[PDB]
Amino acid sequence: SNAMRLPYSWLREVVAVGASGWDVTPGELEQTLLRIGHEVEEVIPLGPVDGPVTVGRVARACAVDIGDRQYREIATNFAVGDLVVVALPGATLPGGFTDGMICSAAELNLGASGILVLPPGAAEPGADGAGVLGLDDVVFHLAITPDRGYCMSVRGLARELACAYDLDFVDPASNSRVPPLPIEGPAWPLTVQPETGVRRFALRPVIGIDPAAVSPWWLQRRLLLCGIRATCPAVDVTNYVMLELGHPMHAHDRNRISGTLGVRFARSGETAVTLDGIERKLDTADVLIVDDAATAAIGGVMGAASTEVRADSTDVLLEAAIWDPAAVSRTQRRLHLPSEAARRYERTVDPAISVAALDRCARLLADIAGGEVSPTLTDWRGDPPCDDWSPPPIRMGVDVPDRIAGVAYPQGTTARRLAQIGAVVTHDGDTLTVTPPSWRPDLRQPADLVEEVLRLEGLEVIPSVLPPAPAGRGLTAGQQRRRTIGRSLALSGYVEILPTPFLPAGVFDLWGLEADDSRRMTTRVLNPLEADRPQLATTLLPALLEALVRNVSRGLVDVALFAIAQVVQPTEQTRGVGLIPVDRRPTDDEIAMLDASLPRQPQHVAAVLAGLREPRGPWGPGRPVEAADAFEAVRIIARASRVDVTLRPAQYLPWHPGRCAQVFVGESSVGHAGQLHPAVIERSGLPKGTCAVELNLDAIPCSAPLPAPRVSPYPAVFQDVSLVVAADIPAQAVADAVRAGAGDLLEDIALFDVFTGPQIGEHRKSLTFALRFRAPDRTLTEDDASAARDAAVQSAAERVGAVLRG
Amino acid sequence: RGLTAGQQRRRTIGRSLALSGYVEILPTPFLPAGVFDLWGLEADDSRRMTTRVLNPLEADRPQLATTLLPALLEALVRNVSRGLVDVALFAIAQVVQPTEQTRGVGLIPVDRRPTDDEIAMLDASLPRQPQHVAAVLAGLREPRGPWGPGRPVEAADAFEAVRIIARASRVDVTLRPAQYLPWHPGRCAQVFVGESSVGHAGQLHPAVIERSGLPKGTCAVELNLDAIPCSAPLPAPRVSPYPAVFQDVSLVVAADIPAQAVADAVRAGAGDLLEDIALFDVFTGPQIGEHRKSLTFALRFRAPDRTLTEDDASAARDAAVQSAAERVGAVLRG
Amino acid sequence: TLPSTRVPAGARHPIIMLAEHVADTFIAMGWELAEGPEVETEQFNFDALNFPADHPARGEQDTFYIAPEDSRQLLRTHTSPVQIRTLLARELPVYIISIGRTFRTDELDATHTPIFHQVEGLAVDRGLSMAHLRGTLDAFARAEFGPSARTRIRPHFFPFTEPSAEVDVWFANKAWVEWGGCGMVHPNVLRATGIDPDLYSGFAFGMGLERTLQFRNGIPDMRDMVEGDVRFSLPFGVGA
Amino acid sequence: TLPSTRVPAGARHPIIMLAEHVADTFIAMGWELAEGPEVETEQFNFDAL
RNA sequence: GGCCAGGUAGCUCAGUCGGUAUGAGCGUCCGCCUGAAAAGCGGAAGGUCGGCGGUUCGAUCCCGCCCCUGGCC
Ligand SMILES: O=C1NC(=O)[C@@]2(CCN(Cc3ccccc3)C2)N1
Ligand SMILES: [Mg+2]
Ligand code: NA
Ligand code: NA
Repeated sequence: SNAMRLPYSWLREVVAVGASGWDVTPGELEQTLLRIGHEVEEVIPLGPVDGPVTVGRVARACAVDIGDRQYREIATNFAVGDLVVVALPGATLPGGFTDGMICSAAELNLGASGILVLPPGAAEPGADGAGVLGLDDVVFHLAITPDRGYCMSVRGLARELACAYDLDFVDPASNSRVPPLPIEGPAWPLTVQPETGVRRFALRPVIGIDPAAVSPWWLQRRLLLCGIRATCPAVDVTNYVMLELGHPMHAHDRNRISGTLGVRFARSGETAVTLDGIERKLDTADVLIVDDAATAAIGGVMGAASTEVRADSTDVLLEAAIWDPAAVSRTQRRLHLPSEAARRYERTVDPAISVAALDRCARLLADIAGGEVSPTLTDWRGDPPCDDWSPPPIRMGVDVPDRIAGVAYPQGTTARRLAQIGAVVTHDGDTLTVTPPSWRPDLRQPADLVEEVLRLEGLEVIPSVLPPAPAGRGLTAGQQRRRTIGRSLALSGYVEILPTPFLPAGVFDLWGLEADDSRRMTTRVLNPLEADRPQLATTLLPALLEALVRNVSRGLVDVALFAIAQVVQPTEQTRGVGLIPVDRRPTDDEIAMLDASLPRQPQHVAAVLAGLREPRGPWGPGRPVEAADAFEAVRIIARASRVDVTLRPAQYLPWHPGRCAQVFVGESSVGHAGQLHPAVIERSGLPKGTCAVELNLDAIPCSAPLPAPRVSPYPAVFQDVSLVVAADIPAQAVADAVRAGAGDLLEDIALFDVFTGPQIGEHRKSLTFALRFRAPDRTLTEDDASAARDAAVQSAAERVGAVLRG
Repeated sequence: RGLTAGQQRRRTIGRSLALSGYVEILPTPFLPAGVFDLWGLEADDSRRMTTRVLNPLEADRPQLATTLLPALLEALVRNVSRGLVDVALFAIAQVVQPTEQTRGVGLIPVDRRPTDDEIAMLDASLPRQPQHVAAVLAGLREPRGPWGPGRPVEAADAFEAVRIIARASRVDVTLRPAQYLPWHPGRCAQVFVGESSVGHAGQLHPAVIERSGLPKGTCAVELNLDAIPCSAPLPAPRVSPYPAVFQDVSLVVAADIPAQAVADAVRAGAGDLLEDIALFDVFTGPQIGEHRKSLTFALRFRAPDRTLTEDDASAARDAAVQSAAERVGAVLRG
Repeated sequence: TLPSTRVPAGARHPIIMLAEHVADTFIAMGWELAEGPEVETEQFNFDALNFPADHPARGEQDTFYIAPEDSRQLLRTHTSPVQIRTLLARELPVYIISIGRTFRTDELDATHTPIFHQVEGLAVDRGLSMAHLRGTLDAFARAEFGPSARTRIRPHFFPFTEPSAEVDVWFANKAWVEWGGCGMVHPNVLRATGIDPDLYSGFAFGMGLERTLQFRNGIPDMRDMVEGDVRFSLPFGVGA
Repeated sequence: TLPSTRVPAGARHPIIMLAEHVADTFIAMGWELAEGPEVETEQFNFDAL
């Protein structure tokens, strides 16, 4: 999780150390955080309450001392003697909740079972509840981006505010703010395997704490406002320092540690019982903390119950470690443990504050629990020991942020901002050498430095300068064609939909396809939203037919839908390629290898029709959808593509075998059209007579014809010819044969009669075409047009076996 | 910034008419000789107030076009006279409609920039030149084939050309009966966008057809695109998941009542529950009465948040029936 | 006044029309369009875009992966790999727009959809700055939200951009509305495509079409945009 | 293969299509399209030129 | 990962811990009616009650698992 919660009082406190009297409106602070790159999710205040809300002491009803000896009476949490907060009769708790009532952290709008129990000495019985609880405070819920793991604490966010407001900042992790505890010897024997990714491991024990002691109210309150429930002073300080400095801390029971501590990779099948009392199956790529007996903690995730601080621990060994971010993120996501420590370790933690944050816990623990800080310390800092945790320096021009932003910043802006975020900046002519601080591993390239200068100066100063328009070529031929196809279909009565690539469950089984059908060879999705729809679409019809059913099932029974989208047609099993190094450009052989591993994804156009094709009106009763309407959709797409198509009968499911046409462009098959099979319509719940079209736009070649027609000024000759052919002879084949024979005099040919009957014969039909002959340079005689007609008749007899009607 | 809204609309109108069966031509600005005398226009007709060219190629054609119809009809005659009898033509061009006599402006010194007032003076001295769209139809509107003998051109085809231009312009138009030459007075509609007149459509006057040598039943349409405001609608449909109710209402009105006026009265009375209304019957049988007609509309009621009962839809139908009785004098059939 | 429309006109989808209008806006500014496969390799969808090895978006939680496991093949979580293919195939300078189908793990409700369309821009040339990005975003906003449209950028983070920013739009037809993201092309992305970061800079941006169409027109239920109901598409007119 | 196009498709004029192709060519390079009156004053047709 | 609460006709939803869901509203069909319609009146069609199994002479209703939704986390 990228969530970070802290109250305004704690954030203002750290900022006010360097800038005394600094205080801004929470609305203004939200605009400042949102302006420097921190997304604010919510700005929730506390409470509020008024009137009878005070703190009392208990003496399961019991007398509650509301103050000044005015005892009033009113679940398993508190006992006798614990200071509690009560909304005295006539309550006004958020929002409008009106004997007495012992309030809780949730009823008062302050935290998360039982009632609220203030620690002994937090407030005299009778003090103002709103003043003790600090209800005037405001909690900020921030969503920290993964590149700013240093902002997972008050230290980082207070530093960001000091940068935005140009303030003097006092690092709460410095040795002037955290006095270095003495180092008089080792704290505990420690062994570490250097191949596990640990950068630093620090240990310091605390001796003789009071088990019955509890954390003060200011410490417990800041934990609840940050989303962490208080437990005991030993654990409360470990979570409090994590929220303050960003270095997560974990407390162990010093007396419950047997032998030498050891950071080591886990083993297969090894299970460690964490602090929550749950068995966790571990992997060989996990980091652990073990001793001579069991496992003490999981590296950077959560401690184990073997060394868990109980409610009676007196000797505590505090841990300050720096784990590998990749190993922590890989481990916490496997067993689902988004703990506060794992979320910060995966975003990297400042390795230079390990001892500083360690000494922060010891002094804070011994103060509130009455312990004695041991002057021993074991600080393993790698092999060889690392004493400088600074990242490599970065070089960039002094005006690079000015060029990237397009703003002429005042001189010294880049150097001031980079030093403001904690980087060492040296000058060498016009080149800056920038060494980022140890808490900024994200700064690695000049672009990272540019972001820091631009976000701190504010992106509002960047002007709006439209770049010069390059000499573009515009829409390609295929892009223009898809528009024309969409326009032509929409103007013909079709409604476009957005098809879904996930096929319905067993759609091809409903279509009755064979087992070896190429459309069944789909691409499966590993994690689909519906477990019964993992296969990707090899055809746009199921998505269209699904939308057709949706419209019909809702009262729209006369539908004509179309869609233009790609399909997913794999040619082999799902095969991936190896990782190509990102530090260079992949060669053309590796690029072609990447394309070959991907399934064929051609762009298809498809359409479905059902109900009335033409609606009824004052002209007539309308016309139901028939297969010819699907064939006309082919012609509409063809005219939009400026190509000639031919239709031939074909048997291709889910289309009706006697009402299906295969569309060809020249000699290449581009798709099918016609009416769907009645069995497919019945099993799929489709309306009767449903027709469908689907074409492959990639198979249709882009054409750019340049016609040069010559309008003849001479009169035309009109003639009609009737030809008798077999029933299975397509009318287009007769028209093509007549055209091929008539010659250049034939200006136009149109079919206008299809006649069957006993005068013609069984399984035969008569076709009458209207012919228009015209010469380009003369007036024709009737014999001249009849000669071209007789040649067309002879050409029809030789190609389709036509007989002149007698 | 690319194409303006007007340039973008001119493309869409051309595409829609071409895909609907019309053939684009380039209209000549020079009017034919005495074409307005063939149309029978009055002496004070605004279309006669033309701009004349001093040195035309043809001395009998000096006037510039105040309307696109004469050039379309001349191109219509050329196609029909050469064996192309079933033709639908359209054109998108400007006209020249002066508001005064030809008045010129003196020579402005070109050694400087003309002031904004001098630029406005040069524009006021020029005749008004708005963009017009027009079309003409003759012969068969739908050709013959294996489906049947086709359908000859009628006035409704010209009315549909208006709705094609309207849908391409994304504007709502209304058609009203009008007497405007050269159209047939009983088959002529005036097109309105809201309350502004933008043109006319229908079948041409039979006398104008005879005097001009046009095919019988010739239809025409002309619209002023400048009088049509460029619209950029932003719809926000709310698809209701609840079922609809289907009912039909048969109303008897006088023959002169337009069918759209009845539909507008039914919608005004039905309310928000009315999702769709469509006319599908115009009956003029003897049991209806002389000069009276019966209109039957298909109604589709649907609520956005509940499932209606038959009484709920009937209550909206009855309220629609009363609205028609009050606005167009409709009587419920029975 | 009798009805004469014997063939009632249909309608192109509003998302397609919005995509076409977005395309024409950038074509008018010298840009071009490019297409890419929806089933994309992990090399072009994550690796070439400076996504770390253990990035949470590379898991089975947010990205539709292709079976079997560890196949390095997935449905694209953005049209950015289309720009990577353009940066590898075309010569500099490059001013291209990618409008394609995008796939995310979010369920389909009134304000989210797993299958949405987004527009992503990519400009790489000598001397491109954030000011050139903001100027392009403003011209994009004015063409889609009116002359009074203005954009605002707030610093953010994206793996393939540095510095990164989110874009908010202001339109006087409803305040600031979250529109999309942008930023300068990360030098790692340029090195992954054989381009010198010291000689060529560049910016990028990305907005969702269903998101853009939702708050602009005020469409309440976004499920009506993808379910293909005729009652949703028809009011938007026939199309261009 | 029977004829099914009951609405005979028309055609935009080639000159109009060429002008549209020419316009898109320059708009793709950043240019814009302007219009003017065919009946023009002699000041703008000759004197200003 | 927790008990729960939900998936039921074309659409929107009620209802039963075992033999009939005498399911509702709207949608579909027939008759009277109309030139043809609708309404009205009078008749009907249509669900394998979330899937695979378990018990039972018999399961929408009880055991188990899962598919997908909210809830509260
Ligand atoms: O949720 C989301 N939908 C989206 O399109 C994004 C917004 C834009 N982002 C892509 C991008 C980020 C930076 C530069 C260029 C493109 C993704 N996020
Ligand atoms: Mg950065
Ligand atoms: Na047929
Ligand atoms: Na034969």
